[PDB]
Amino acid sequence: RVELNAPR
Amino acid sequence: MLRGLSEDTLEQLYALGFNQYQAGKWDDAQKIFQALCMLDHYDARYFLGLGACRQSLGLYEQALQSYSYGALMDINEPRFPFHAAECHLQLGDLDGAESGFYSARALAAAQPAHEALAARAGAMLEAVTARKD
Amino acid sequence: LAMLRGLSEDTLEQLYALGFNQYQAGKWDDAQKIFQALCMLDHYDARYFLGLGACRQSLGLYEQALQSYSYGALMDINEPRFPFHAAECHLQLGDLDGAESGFYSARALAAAQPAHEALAARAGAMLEAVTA
Repeated sequence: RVELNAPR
Repeated sequence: MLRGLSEDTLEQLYALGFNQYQAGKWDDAQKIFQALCMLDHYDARYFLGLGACRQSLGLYEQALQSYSYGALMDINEPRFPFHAAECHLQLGDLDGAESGFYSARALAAAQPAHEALAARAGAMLEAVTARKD
Repeated sequence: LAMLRGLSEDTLEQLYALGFNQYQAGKWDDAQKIFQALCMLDHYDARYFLGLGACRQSLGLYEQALQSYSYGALMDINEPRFPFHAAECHLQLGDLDGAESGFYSARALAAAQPAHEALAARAGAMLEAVTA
């Protein structure tokens, strides 16, 4: 649904 | 009791929350993001995360509060008014959704990374204007 | 605490693994905070109190570790690692009556457990150290 910033 | 964690531990905790989100574990992801929003009042990613979790659980008014603060933390990020506009729509608030999709299109138009979102924001805006008219 | 209440099994475990991971990385006060949360939020689990007691020892908080190991022993009476590490703290605290007891008890528990067969003589050797 929402596209979150990728971590690492 | 978690106050004062290093950035590197916060980063791993954000990862943990993101991963629970990707697996549709929205209640758990919400709690991790809510923790991080307490630990770091300025990192827009955490408010995007909290908002997205609440949206997926149908908590639109609480999703709007998180998105609204997030948008204060990164005035260029199109995701905030865009997903806020979705929540306004599910609440039956056409004027709020029109405003959000309008802002989202403007923010997304200014950034090449956000070309797909700009087109979606324009499509949604057109849809909403059609319903008001 | 209040808010972080009610996480799933899988999330708790991943949180535990992050604590451990930060402990293995030398970030002991971050690990400590993670372990204390786990001790408070989840139902009793051996590894939490051992993890927390392990952090506290690395930080020279020998009294606070001893609290963690003593709660552990209380809730898990067949686990030899609690009195063993508690004895270790008793030593740093200069309490050789305390140390002697924990090593003695650590030794006795491990001898009754095939998986802990090696551990029984770290305890045994440490026991002979104390009685002198």
